[PDB]
Amino acid sequence: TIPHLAIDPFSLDFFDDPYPDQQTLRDAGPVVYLDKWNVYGVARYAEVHAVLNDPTTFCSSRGVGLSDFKKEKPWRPPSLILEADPPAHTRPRAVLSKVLSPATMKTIRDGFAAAADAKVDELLQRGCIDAIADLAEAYPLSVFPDAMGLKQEGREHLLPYAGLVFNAFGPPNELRQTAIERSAPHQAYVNEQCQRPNLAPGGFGACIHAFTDTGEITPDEAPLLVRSLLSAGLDTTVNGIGAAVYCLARFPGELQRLRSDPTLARNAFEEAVRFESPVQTFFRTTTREVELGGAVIGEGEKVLMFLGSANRDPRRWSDPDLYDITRKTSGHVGFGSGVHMCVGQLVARLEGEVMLSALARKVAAIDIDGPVKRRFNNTLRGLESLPVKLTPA
Ligand code: HEM
Ligand SMILES: O=C(O)c1ccc(CCl)cc1
Ligand SMILES: [Cl-]
Repeated sequence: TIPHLAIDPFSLDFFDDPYPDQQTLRDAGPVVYLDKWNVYGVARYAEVHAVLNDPTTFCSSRGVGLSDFKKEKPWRPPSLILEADPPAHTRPRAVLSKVLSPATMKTIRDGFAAAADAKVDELLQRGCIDAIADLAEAYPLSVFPDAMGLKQEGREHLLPYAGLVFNAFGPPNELRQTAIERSAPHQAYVNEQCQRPNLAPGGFGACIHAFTDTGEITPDEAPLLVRSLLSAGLDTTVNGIGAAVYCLARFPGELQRLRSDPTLARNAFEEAVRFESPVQTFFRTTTREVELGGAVIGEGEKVLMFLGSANRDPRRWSDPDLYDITRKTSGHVGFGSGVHMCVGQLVARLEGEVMLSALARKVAAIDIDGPVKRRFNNTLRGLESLPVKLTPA
């Protein structure tokens, strides 16, 4: 028998402090039923990992938000990668893998690192800054749109579009309905930038279009694949870098360890991804009756995976509520797991690494010096404002 809970994981109260409710979800059983939204939930590491790694049973082509594409129209044409199952998923995924490949990181690393150092130097001249607007947002905005090959005009639509995408995975609450109400201009801008003539040579977008002659994707698939990078590629890194800075601000002992060995920068960022889990949740839809954690789930049911809870499950992690930059982080699910595991993770890690390297080399202290304000989104966890004073090294 499955426990029924009234917790709303998409309520502002939950977003404001999810950790007690996440423990309640884990401790109630391996599988729960959320009466508020008529979905199954899994919050322990073991079940989240199992669901992610059985894409045949727990599919993505019926949507990875609450909405079931077999019942309702998607709010935008489905993603060819996120909202596809194998085998249709496989070739688009291979293209994005090569576009965002280990070999590709070599071409952009020097520029990304220089921009990170420059940003930290600029911020140190001001001393008192907002680590969200002035750092977590400003740094990705200074590198990623250019790496995509976007023109300058209209970039102000990118963060609003991403906020809309991530709110739209949620249930039809006020956050989602308001986002969709305001979406038209952001949708129009993003769709237009996905066309081949609008993407500058050598950038990620042009490279996607260049793959349309190998037989992996056709020309009419390239715009939606560019759309995937313009959906997932910016706001995630904003909240990842914001999480890392928030962690270093709250845990000065870890900033001190990072300063003493800047080569810990990449793992410090990975640990921030585990600790905050910027992408909190995704859904799957069952394609058959299935037994999961001793429970029987029928066909066509939505299953909500709590990635952030899995990343704090004491059944899997020692001292899960501690930020530890030398933790063995391998196996966290902050980037997912299995066939859909974040195809952009090398870009995310590159940005996080070079930013934390710049802080490690240039900053002696990060002190919160103003009211912290949280940003509410149905899928993303992060801050609206993080006033800090940076002391130079
Ligand atoms: C800290 C930053 C990031 C986090 C926490 C994150 C998180 C995730 C997660 C959890 C998934 C799995 C979705 C699922 O299983 O349904 C995913 C997939 C994906 N991510 Fe990331 N992401 C980040 C950065 C990026 C970046 C920078 C890009 C592109 C430049 C990107 C592009 C994608 C794409 C295209 C997919 C779909 C892959 C597929 O379905 O095969 N992400 N991401
Ligand atoms: O294909 C997309 O549009 C897409 C992919 C991944 C994510 C989660 Cl980072 C969001 C949107
Ligand atoms: Cl769109």
